[PDB]
Amino acid sequence: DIQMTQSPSSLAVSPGEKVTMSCRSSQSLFNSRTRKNYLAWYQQKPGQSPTKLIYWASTRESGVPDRFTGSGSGTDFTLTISSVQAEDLAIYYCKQSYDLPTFGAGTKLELKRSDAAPTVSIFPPSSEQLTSGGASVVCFLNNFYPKDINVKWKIDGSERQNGVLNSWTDQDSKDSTYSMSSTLTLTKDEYERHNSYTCEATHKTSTSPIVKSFNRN
Amino acid sequence: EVMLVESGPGLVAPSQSLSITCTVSGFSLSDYGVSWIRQPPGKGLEWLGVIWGDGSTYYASALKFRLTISKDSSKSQVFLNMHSLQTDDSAMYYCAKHTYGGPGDSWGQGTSVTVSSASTTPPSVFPLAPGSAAQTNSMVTLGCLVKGYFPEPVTVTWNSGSLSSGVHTFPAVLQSDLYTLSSSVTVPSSPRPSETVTCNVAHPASSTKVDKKIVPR
Ligand SMILES: [Zn+2]
Ligand SMILES: [Zn+2]
Ligand SMILES: [Zn+2]
Ligand SMILES: [Zn+2]
Ligand SMILES: [Zn+2]
Repeated sequence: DIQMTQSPSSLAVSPGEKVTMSCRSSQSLFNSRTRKNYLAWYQQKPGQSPTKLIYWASTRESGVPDRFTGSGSGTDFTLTISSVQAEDLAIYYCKQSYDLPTFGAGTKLELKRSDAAPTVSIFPPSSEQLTSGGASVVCFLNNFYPKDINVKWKIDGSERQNGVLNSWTDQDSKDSTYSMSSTLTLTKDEYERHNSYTCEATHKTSTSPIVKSFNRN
Repeated sequence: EVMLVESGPGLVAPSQSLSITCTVSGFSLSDYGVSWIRQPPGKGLEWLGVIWGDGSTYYASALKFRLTISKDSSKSQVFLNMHSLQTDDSAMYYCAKHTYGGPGDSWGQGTSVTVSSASTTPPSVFPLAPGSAAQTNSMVTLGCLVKGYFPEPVTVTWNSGSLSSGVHTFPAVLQSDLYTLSSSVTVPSSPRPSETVTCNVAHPASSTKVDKKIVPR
């Protein structure tokens, strides 16, 4: 069996720059008969299905821009993007076709931009969710950067740790930012015993964390 | 033109059979080969097998006698069949039009398949409307909380799609056998409440759909 080791795992770059990723096959993928190397590179943008960029180690597919360039022979190959643009945000995979197709672990290309503070919104549980015994308080942190941001929930001034679920959207390939959802799940019972509900978004972008909150009454 | 659409169950119990149909358009299955690739939740691509033009089939050694590929030229469909299912088989399944070596390689949108004992359950849709009188501004973010469903995925759009700018739909987080997701939309204060804002939730595994108009607190 052929094993494809890819690298780097993840790459961060600024629009206009150039990067390269390598794919090393456990054995030669060079076919003496057709004088070809059976290796292709695939691009998978957030939420879409993979698209082959290059076949036979260095042949751009129909419609792929010139900035994408693959090379190598035998066991070592690499992919290069001249000037990484925004729409290039995706995960790149290499596929060998010398024997029973095998895929690389993939290369995650991310974009780098300037710090951006999140736009925070807090939402108390809805009337209709209450009627079912549940009580979710939702907090949205939109369009921020960098990714690593923390969210602390405070019930009546006390930091609650239980019942919080967090979600990060893939990187937006338009403004290069992220967004995340924070949900504090409680029972209607405990929700109606307390009054002050707050969401704190401490991030690099600011020494004082962005705060938003409300009170049931 | 080429078109590949896969149709599958969505939820299948362990130790049960799995059948996925790939309907093709714009080409003959006798001239091109059709392979199956899978991708576990947040992981790399795994080539499963291929059905060639002359009819020959090849499979990945991993799932040796568990997977089978066949096709009906009359029906213009290819089928992936798997038995002795494992929860690891839970993944997004794709069929792709391929050739020996060269241009053409075009994938389908793929279908999500989860192997589990959990019983499929529809989502509850709660509206996330602003504090009422806590913060007026030019921008206003509304939300839609989708909780308690199984399996993935769920679909959310705002105003049947007419509103796709400034939308953030977060990935689902498994919350004890059930899934929870939320979507936010930011719009100008001129539109809401003036013009209407509704989120539309679709859960195909449960053949359900919910429209929830966001009304002022
Ligand atoms: Zn955004
Ligand atoms: Zn308490
Ligand atoms: Zn043959
Ligand atoms: Zn068997
Ligand atoms: Zn037939």
